[PDB]
Amino acid sequence: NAMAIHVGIIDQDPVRLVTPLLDHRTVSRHIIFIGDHTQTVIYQRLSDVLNKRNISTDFFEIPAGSNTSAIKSAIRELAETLKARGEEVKFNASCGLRHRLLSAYEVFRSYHWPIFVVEPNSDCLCWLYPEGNNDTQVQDRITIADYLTIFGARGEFNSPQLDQQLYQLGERWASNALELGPGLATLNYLATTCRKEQKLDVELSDKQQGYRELNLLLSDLVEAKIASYENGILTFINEEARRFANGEWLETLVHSTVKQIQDDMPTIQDRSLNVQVYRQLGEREVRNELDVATVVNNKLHIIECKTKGMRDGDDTLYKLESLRDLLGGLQARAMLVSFRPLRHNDITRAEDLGLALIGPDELKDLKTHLTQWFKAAGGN
Ligand SMILES: [Mg+2]
Repeated sequence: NAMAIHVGIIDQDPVRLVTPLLDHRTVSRHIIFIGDHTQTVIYQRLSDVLNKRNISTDFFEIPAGSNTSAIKSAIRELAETLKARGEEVKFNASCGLRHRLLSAYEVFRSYHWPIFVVEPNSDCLCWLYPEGNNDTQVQDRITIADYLTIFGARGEFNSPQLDQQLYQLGERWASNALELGPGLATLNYLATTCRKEQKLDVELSDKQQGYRELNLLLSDLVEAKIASYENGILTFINEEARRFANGEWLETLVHSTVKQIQDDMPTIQDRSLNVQVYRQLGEREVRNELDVATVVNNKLHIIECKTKGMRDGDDTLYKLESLRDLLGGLQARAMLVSFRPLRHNDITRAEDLGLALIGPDELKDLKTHLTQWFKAAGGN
């Protein structure tokens, strides 16, 4: 209980030093992170997440050079103080540069303290010493919010009859996506006119009033009781209905589908819609939005939804991959869900970058393709 502690080596992706302490089966409620002076900030972030849970933390600084007899010396001093107290040390060897990792391993192994690693792909906690201990699957407890904090960012986060109408409307549009293509573009332009004018009504031109697919859409809005359409005037009942017709329908559907899959897939441990993400650089800031964000098997999964086509020096896929890396580190995964067809360029490019895709053809199987993507996270 009180004497049980973890020791871990900070690196640039230290999530696997936190997830063992969040697992309800772990006795230890204290960890000492070993790092160099420039990793104080990573320490502070790690501590924000763990301290929230009343898990306590300390930072023990090794010298920053590559001299390993000096590292082993610093760590043996630490070990000897821990040994003198009767601390029941467990060494989490999941993280850290290999020179520091193996120096700490030598020291801790000589004290006969248990040593384990979370294999990042399987998420299994594996006992390196003593091999007799039983490996377990790390529980899935960390949130998106915690994930962002760890990686130096901060997120800002967010009926029943309305929700179901918005859900079923999305299903219809997703499953007839190619049929509805052009019409949803015109609806997007109409919703955008309302947005720019700050109103919920818009008069259609006579040409717009004769468009076949648009009219299919207008009458869906009407049946769903989220707009009225009378004498060429389209009125949304509210801003959320206007945003929905503007194109937020697809991310709403994806969020709603993830929530359905999660009822039977406990590895999906967190989910959110339109997370605002902030990162400070001195006085400056970079702001991003995550259309649907999840954590699954302790790995951050981001889904970008597009309802318009990709340009043409397009940045969508380079940017998505870049967010993935920077917000969830090496195990993070990302998907683009696209209402419009994807050019082969962008397909080949998504493959090159390791980004998953769901296009219009597969939108009628959204729930299955999403399940498959989430199963591939492991953890079951
Ligand atoms: Mg290394």
